[PDB]
Amino acid sequence: SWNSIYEFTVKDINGVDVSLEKYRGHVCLIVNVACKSGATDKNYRQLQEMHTRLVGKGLRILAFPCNQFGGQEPWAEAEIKKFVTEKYGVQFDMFSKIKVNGSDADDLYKFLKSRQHGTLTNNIKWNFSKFLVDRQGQPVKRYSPTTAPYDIEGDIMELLEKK
Repeated sequence: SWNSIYEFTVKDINGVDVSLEKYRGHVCLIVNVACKSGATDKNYRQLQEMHTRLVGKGLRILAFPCNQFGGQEPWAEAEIKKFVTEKYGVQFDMFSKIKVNGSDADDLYKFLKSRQHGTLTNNIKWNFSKFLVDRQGQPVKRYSPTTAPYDIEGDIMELLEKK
């Protein structure tokens, strides 16, 4: 019964309910994030740089805080928002904290994982895994946590050239 990301609603980091219909016709990069990890700086800085350069062409980065990996996203939303804006100047879209694995995972992630399977198992492996979603809301690629955002630029460019 699930067919595209536009059918799902999630709370943004300010506690407001957002239908992902907002993103219709744009290329989305969906990332589970954490503030207290050794990988935090590199992921956030590359994502913010790519956002600045590519938002005009249609890139929409969605960042979902998740505390399931080493307890590395413990803070409340206000504190997460303050941290990422002060440290990285994040201008892309931040969401409220969710689970990405288990039976209480957000429906969005249950959908993403169904459409783009993992290796050995479908669980998100660590902080900062990435899913790429095309201009029709279809998940088309999944990347490991250690895939740098810049390594996804070519795939993003390919989809940004599609109608």
